[PDB]
Amino acid sequence: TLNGGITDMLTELANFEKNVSQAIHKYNAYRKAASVIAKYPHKIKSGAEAKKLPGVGTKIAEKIDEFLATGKLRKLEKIRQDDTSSSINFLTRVSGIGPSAARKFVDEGIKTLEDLRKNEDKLNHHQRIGLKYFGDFEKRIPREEMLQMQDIVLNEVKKVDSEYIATVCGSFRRGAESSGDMDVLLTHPSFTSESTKQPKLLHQVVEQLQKVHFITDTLSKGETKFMGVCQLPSKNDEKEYPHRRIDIRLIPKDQYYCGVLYFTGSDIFNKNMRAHALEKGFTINEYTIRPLVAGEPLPVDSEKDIFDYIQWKYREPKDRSE
DNA sequence: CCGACGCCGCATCAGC
DNA sequence: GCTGATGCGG
DNA sequence: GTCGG
Ligand SMILES: Nc1ccn([C@H]2C[C@H](O)[C@@H](COP(=O)(O)OP(=O)(O)OP(=O)(O)O)O2)c(=O)n1
Ligand SMILES: [Ca+2]
Ligand SMILES: [Ca+2]
Repeated sequence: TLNGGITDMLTELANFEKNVSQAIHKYNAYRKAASVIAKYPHKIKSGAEAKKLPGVGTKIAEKIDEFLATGKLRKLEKIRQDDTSSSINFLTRVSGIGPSAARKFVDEGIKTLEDLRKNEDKLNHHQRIGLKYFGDFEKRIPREEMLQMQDIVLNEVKKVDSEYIATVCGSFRRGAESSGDMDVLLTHPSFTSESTKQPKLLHQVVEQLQKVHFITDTLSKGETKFMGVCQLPSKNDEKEYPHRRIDIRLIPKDQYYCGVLYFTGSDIFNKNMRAHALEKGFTINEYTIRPLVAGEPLPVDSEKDIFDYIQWKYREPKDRSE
């Protein structure tokens, strides 16, 4: 939080470019600026000092200059004043509603939560779930709760089949005190890059998590990715825990280290590493690291090996929260 | 100046 | 039905 | 919006 106001300002410009303008690359630009400024270990004294970092260029320089002078950003004060921009922005905070649906909705008269509550009629299933739990999903999850959740997921996965390994990734594996949601990497002997020895491997686990009422809703569900809704059980008389987003990814077992690297993130860490891969002549996805169009996967025994390939020192999870 | 901006699963759509 | 594009979120 | 070449 040394430059919290600067990174906040850049975050919300990024939000605006993603949601309103539908300018995915200006969203990445702004969020890369924000990232590199968030780990800079001095209080930024000027836009000139700021432009010295990679990803801060001329235009963000001038806006950093404006913001320290005055403590605000005209471009943003007027983006907050526009009734249409501020409502499309709000709609995208509903899970399942993005920049396209958000804009379409306001074009139909729909711009408040109340309008959504009246017109669940007009929402696909995901967006209905996103609405249903809109306030819960706005909440963060304390690491203590994450721990209870992980003890449930892992104990229930062991009951299905003992050869399953479940790993919780995301911000939790990076050691954050609070997570936005839960992310579970699953492996099983029967599923490698080479064959799929059994069906329903993901199904069986979700099924069991539904049986004991841990999983409450399904946003989407395929062979290898599950995105749904879970909730901790609560004791007699107590208020109910908030419902929480959960993602399970079944990754072939010999590609664990590429899966856990992907899934540990952060998003911006993933993007910078894969874009640095591209400069060393590689491409990393969540299954393989292949040389460069892609050739054959190179052998991977550990997360560090992926780092060793693109000529990076190893970075423990805790240090990947960019 | 200018390409090129990380990589992908699932849902949905239009075209067939 | 598929295939590819598009949307969305990981 | 930024940047390397
Ligand atoms: N655009 C994205 C989004 C996510 N991920 C990867 C890295 C993330 O860490 C992981 C999980 O997505 P999350 O949104 O849950 O990211 P976090 O766990 O880091 O943040 P939060 O504490 O909000 O849950 O998937 C990615 O590679 N690219
Ligand atoms: Ca998460
Ligand atoms: Ca997640």
